[PDB]
Amino acid sequence: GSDLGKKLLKAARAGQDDEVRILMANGADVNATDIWDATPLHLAALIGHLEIVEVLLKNGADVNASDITGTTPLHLAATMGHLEIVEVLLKYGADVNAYDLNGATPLHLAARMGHVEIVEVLLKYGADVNAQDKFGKTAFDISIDNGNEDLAEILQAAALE
Amino acid sequence: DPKFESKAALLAARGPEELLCFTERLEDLVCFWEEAASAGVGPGQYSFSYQLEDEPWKLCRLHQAPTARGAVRFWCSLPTADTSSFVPLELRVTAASGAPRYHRVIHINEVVLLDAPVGLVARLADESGHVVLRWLPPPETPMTSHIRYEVDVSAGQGAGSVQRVEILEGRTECVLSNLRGRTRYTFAVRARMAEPSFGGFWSAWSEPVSLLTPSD
Repeated sequence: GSDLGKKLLKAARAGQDDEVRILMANGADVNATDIWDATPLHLAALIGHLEIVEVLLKNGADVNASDITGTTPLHLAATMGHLEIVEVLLKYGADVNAYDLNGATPLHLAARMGHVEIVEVLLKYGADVNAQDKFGKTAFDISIDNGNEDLAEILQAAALE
Repeated sequence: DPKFESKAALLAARGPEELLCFTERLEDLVCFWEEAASAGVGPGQYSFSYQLEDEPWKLCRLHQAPTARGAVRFWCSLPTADTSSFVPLELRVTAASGAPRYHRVIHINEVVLLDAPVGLVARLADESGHVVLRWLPPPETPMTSHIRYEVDVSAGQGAGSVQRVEILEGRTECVLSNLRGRTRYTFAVRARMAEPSFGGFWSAWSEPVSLLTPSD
């Protein structure tokens, strides 16, 4: 792809907030992809740099971009425990029930990592409590498997509604 | 070899669901995770790939070993001595089917788990009633001038740990005061990188030494 796109992928991954803005002001492709079809938004959501996430989304980054594993930025933010980024992605229209090649939604991954607040934010945005991954596990099942009584209580109450 | 299993288990306790990477002497790197055993899963069923700077993506052979708690531990060992420290290293673990397992970005030597200091010796100071502690840095470990230490002082009976002393960066000795006479004290020392960008984790305690203080 573009030479600036390669630089933007490296700068986003490196957490260089200033360089990301400089590269974009110079016309860098906000939707450039690496060999895994990951975008700068993927890498920014992964390392938890909110300011990079913001300037990418404000300048047209694909909030629902999937890499070849079926992973979206919301998957990575939920997995890594970046609460505000999960909120920012969701308000910019990220698919709350997107599933990867494991059939795992952000609710599954947030539950597996024990992020109660992220689960709550996902639930408020319409996460499917009953969604099963390709192994038949729901987010609630995962909470039981990890002995997370807080998540189990929240997920159980959400299912009754 | 046994030390790695202790260190790996120590990190796994703080993050059971994570891909955990650490270095012991800043020249090698081990990344591992733990998961429940399954009838068909083995090292071949996962692909560990990594990209450093502008190098091509590379594959790392995965090893499988059991744990005391019955989880299966998968790990990869990458050389890092010639790599500049704190440069980004992107890591991916992918199932054979292409499904995601892990995706991380780490910085070289951002989680250092040193070996314990060695050669600890206690000595009655020339100033009566004081004890001087001296030790060697963790063996075969670079940047010894950037390692800080902590000294533990323990009594015999129920008193146990009576003192903890912080040793400034690069120092391999300290003088201990406020020790009770006619008392058998036990000393140990641990190490950590002082930056603290190297992680901020303490090593295991050194082999202990003991000493009987003089009267008065």
